[PDB]
Amino acid sequence: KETSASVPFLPKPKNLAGWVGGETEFDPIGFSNWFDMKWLREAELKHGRVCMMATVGFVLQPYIGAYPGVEMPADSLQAVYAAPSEAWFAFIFAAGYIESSSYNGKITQLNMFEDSDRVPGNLGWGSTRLEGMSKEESELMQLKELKNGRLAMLAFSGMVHHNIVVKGALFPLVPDGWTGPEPWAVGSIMNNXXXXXXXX
Amino acid sequence: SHAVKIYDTCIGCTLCVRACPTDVLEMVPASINAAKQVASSPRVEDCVGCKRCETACPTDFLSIRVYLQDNEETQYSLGLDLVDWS
Amino acid sequence: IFRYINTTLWAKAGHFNKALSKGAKTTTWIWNLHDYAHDFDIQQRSTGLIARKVFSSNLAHLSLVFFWISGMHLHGAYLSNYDIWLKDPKSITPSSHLAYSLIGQDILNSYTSEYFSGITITSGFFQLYRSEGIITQSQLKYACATSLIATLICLSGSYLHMQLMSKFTSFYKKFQSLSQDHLIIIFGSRSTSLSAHQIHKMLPANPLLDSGISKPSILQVISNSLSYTLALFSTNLSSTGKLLNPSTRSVFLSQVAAHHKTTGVVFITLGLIRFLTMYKSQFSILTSYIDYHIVLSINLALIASLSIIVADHLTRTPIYPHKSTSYPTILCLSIHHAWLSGFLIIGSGAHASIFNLLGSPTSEIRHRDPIYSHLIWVCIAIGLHSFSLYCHNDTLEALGRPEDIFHDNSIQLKAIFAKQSFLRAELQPDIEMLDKKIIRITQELGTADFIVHHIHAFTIHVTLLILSKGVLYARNSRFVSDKLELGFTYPCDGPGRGGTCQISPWDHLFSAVFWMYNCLNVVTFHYFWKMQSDVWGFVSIQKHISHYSQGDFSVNSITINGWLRNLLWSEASQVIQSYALSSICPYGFIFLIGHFIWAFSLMFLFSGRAYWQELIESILWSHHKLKIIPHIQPRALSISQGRAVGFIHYTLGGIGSTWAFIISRLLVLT
Amino acid sequence: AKPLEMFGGVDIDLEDTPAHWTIKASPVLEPCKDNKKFHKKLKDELYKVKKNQQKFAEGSAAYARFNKKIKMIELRETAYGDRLCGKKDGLPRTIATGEWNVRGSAMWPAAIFLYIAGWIGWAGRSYLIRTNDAAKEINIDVPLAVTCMASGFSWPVAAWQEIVNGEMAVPNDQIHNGGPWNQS
Amino acid sequence: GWIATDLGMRLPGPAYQVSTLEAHDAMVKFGPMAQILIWLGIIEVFSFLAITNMMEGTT
Ligand code: CLA
Ligand SMILES: CC(=O)O[C@H]1CC(C)(C)C(=C=C/C(C)=C/C=C/C(C)=C/C=C/C=C(C)/C=C/C=C(C)/C=C/[C@@]23O[C@]2(C)C[C@@H](O)CC3(C)C)[C@](C)(O)C1
Ligand SMILES: CC1=C(C/C=C(\C)CCC[C@H](C)CCC[C@H](C)CCCC(C)C)C(=O)c2ccccc2C1=O
Ligand code: SF4
Ligand code: SF4
Ligand code: SF4
Repeated sequence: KETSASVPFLPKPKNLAGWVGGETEFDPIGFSNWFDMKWLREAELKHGRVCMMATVGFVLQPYIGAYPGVEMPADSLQAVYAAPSEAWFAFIFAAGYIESSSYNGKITQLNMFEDSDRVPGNLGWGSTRLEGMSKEESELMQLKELKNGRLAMLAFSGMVHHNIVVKGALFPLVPDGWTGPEPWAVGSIMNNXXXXXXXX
Repeated sequence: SHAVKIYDTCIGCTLCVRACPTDVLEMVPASINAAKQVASSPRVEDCVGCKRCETACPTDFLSIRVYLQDNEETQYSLGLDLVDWS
Repeated sequence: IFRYINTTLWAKAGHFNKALSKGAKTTTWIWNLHDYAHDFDIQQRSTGLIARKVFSSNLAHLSLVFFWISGMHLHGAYLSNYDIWLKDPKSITPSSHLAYSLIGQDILNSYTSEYFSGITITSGFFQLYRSEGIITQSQLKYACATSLIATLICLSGSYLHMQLMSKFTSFYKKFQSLSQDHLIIIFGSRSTSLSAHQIHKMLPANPLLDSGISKPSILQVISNSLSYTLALFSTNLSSTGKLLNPSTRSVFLSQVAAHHKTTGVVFITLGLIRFLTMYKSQFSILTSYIDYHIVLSINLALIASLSIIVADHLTRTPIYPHKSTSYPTILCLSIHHAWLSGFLIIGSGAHASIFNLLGSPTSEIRHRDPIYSHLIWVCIAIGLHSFSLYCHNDTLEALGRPEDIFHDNSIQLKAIFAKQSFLRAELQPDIEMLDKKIIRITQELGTADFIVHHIHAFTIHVTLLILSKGVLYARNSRFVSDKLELGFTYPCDGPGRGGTCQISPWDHLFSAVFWMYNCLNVVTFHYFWKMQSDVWGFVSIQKHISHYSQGDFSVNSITINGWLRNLLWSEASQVIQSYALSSICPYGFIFLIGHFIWAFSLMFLFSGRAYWQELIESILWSHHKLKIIPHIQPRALSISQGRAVGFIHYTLGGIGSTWAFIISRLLVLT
Repeated sequence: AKPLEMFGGVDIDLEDTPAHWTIKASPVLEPCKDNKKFHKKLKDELYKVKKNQQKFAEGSAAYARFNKKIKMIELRETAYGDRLCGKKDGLPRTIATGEWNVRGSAMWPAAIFLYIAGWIGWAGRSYLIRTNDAAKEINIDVPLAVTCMASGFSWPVAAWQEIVNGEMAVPNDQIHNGGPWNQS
Repeated sequence: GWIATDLGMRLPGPAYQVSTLEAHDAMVKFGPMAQILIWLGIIEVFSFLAITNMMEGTT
């Protein structure tokens, strides 16, 4: 009974053959044993790519944003509201078109891989710059894509929550007079009993 | 008195006969089923109307059907105990 | 031993009954699974498993009650204004119950103290705590901790006894042992233990509070160390109950401690007497009643009777400090125990029927016709007499002939035995009052009290008629001669013999629940109107009394229109006009919801299941049309289940309606 | 000739122009921010809540919670200003004319609910089709159940594609029509 | 941790200038105790998985 390389105190996750993290098989909960892991790979790759683009845009907006005629909020979270509804509508339209056409209308966890079991996360976009590495460094390129995607996902999460704890821009990290985060102003039962809101 | 009729779909279960609380039903020989027997109701004058025979019948729709006739009730069909009508 | 405690049956629903082993072919399977869940008798395996299940389930429920007590204690320690209530109980409404500020629910919390807003609780837990010498938050913390520990202990014991008890287990059948140890060690040796608790912690504390030292020098005096106060410090001679404590408006706690000591002594002496006492006559009862359902019915009837005694004794035999003036608390303590008395009496009747069907009955079932016939006659006699005095008064008052009605100012029906029942209390010829509030004044019983007591007797007798008719005619009847083979609960025996619907003892309980509900709704209304009209209320310094209902009972309760107008309409103004009013918004809403639920029950009560089955089939056609096939086939509720749902919704809605109606009014008036 | 008195109080538009087809042109209604009844009702709300607030201590937590409630009430007053309310009640109205571009319109909630309700129904139907057994309805195949639940998002397209391709409905001659009404 | 806190070792923040006895309540009201509980929760989820997979013999 082998153990996973990543978490050595847990059994090695089966159904996680070599895709990217075959050297550090990491599935403690076991979604790969519960779900079609090809769909899981597709979701992870789409999340990683969307988050790479999201980190780049989130960083860029406060400084080199400002499309001619669009208004500029310093807090990149507020940029959704302080943007033209027309540009946002066209952008969502383009995203939906790309999502629908790429999978030939089989955009569904049941129907995603039912007849066109092409490859997990492959869309034929820019494949001309791949496969010249003799299927050995192409796997390394896929590994780099996955690592950058996961790092970008965690980074975008951190950027969003930093902008929330600061309630301002992003890059003025630890702004003047910030003196630490205590901004979560939502009451809680433990908060109610601790702060003596109830009782007495 | 009620009206208890037996239809051809009977398969000779004998369950209807066993479920009857006043010995209204009986088994007669026949040749329309693999059991070579069908139910009969020779004594429906003693049929109270409990419809246990219909509960016990396993055919798709009951091979035995009890038709209630309230403007027809006799002392036997009413289960009169404190009072005699004879 | 415990290696057989496996989770493999958790996924296998319905394992306990062999009638559910065929699988969930229809939706009736779900309801049957829920219905047979606690029916240990009919479930699979030997009789030893029945004993194990019964005892362990008793322990689990005891743990549940302990968890509820722990929750109440934690609410009192950390979610309550018990501090300011301790300091000034006559100006602060008890409240250990808050509401979150969501969907505007903030409107439910109301001003109870200058530093607290919440829902006024009427459970009387604050008076219990004060009578239990609980002053600091630490005491409530440790009470909650002990109750949680008891919950864990009882849960673990219920878990253990499913395997400690075995096929050879027999300790539950040793009824001599059970009776002796219960009686002595609990009723005697724990009553004296509580007497010790009171003598050593209440009398050191409650007199200190009544002495005006709510300070109690903090812990310098309150934390015991007060052996210079004497046990009978302020008995003031007199007789227990004749003279109340003027400060807290209750019986002195020294007298309560003496009562508990003497009752424990009496119980211990009765346990000693039971070694040689009167027997050989209840012996047929002794041998024929060794069964689960019979002892369950006996205990249910006994506990329900004790509950009604508690309901009548908690109101005008004031034991708790500062509780007689807290009118909503008094009302709740009476009425809740009244309802529990009714429900547990009905359960006793049901389990008497179950015992008759499982075990073998006794001699009284052979002359059942004279019994359940003279019961019928007495029910008819007191129904055509008690109620109709109301109908007679109503008709002759409508006709404009008030001199011909049954009233005090007219033809009067004197309550002869009650008026000569000055034995109870036998207090001095005046009243007692604490602070602008009446503690207790003797209820002057007149004609209206006579008529309403006869109404109570009539309703009790009809409910008893239904229960005893179900019990005695369980095995067989002149109508159906093999009811024993039909089981305990069945819809009918068929449309034959004119119609046999609702002959089962279960259906007799089904009707008896309606009649018990109707019986003690009148009890609730009689109490709620009589106390307001003749006991509760303000005072005048010139010894004049201004009650809440201004003496409406003796002049209006003689006619049904009086009940409709002065009780269900005029006294419902508080609940009906309770929208946007901070404290009483939920009571108005719950009044509306209780009306809705009560009317909703009628759909199940009046209709049969065949119509609903045909409608479900019509809908299932549309479902099958769109390839939506529920393989757990939709079936309408069974006849017995339809009746059960109707009865439950009926009683719940009506109880909620009364609940809101009484509580909102008493909260507004106080 | 004064249609108000002619029809017992109710007034008629008397004008036939397309510009009056909107709900905002109705003479029964009026924008809430300039309606006397709206002002009086929310002022009474503020007054009642404030009067409740003064009953408590100044430094208590109840005082702070009542301040938060007052802020919520004032935010509600300023937020419903653009919503239409009747010229006699002051209670804002919900527009059910399919306007799509008014405050309080019922088109957006209708669209959202219809999408999510079709999603729920489609997920349930997909699970029932893919689990043609009673054992799978009492012991839910949770992986398949959540797979169908996630797959239900494309219901408005998949359902129509099944409708037109003969994969949703079933001919009446394949399901039980109902009770017999004749034979003899 | 108790030794270090009692002897005077502190984090460079004025919010931490409390005694070790009040450290728990002060930091619960400050926030870091909730975050520590979240992190110990994820680590204990992994520990629970370890226990479940060891007691069942999967590992
Ligand atoms: C100590 C009390 C006690 C005990 C141990 C039992 C034990 C038993 N009873 Mg019983 N019973 C009791 C009191 C008790 N009962 C009372 C007081 C009544 C009168 C109402 C009844 C009436 C009664 C009947 C009529 C029947 C039983 C039956 C049974 C047996 C199986 C029960 C079962 O599986 O139900 C499973 C448990 C449930 C279905 C509980 C469902 C919840 C109930 C029905 C609704 C409650 C609504 C709730 C209070 C309000 C909701 C709040 C709202 C705001 C949402 C079992 C031996 C049955 C049997 O066959 O006996 C052999 C049977 O037919 N009992
Ligand atoms: C014609 C055709 O075919 O097209 C081709 C084109 C081409 C080029 C050949 C192709 C490609 C590759 C592409 C497009 C590759 C893009 C890759 C990107 C944008 C990666 C971003 C990672 C961001 C990260 C990790 C962010 C990290 C952020 C971090 C760590 C933030 C860290 C912070 O601490 C810091 C630094 C500050 C604090 O405030 C907190 C935060 C912000 C969190 C394709 C796909 O083949 C297709
Ligand atoms: C309505 C009705 C039905 C049909 C009612 C059924 C089948 C009830 C089951 C419906 C579902 C399963 C109940 C689940 C709860 C409700 C869907 C929601 C209740 C809580 C809401 C307030 C959210 C019967 O089967 C029936 C049988 C015998 C006598 C009378 C009647 C009867 O009156
Ligand atoms: S139960 Fe029905 S099928 Fe069976 S013998 Fe009787 S009539 Fe025939
Ligand atoms: S209705 Fe009853 S009595 Fe009549 S034949 Fe059927 S079972 Fe016998
Ligand atoms: S109506 Fe219902 S309860 Fe009455 S006999 Fe027919 S099936 Fe039985």
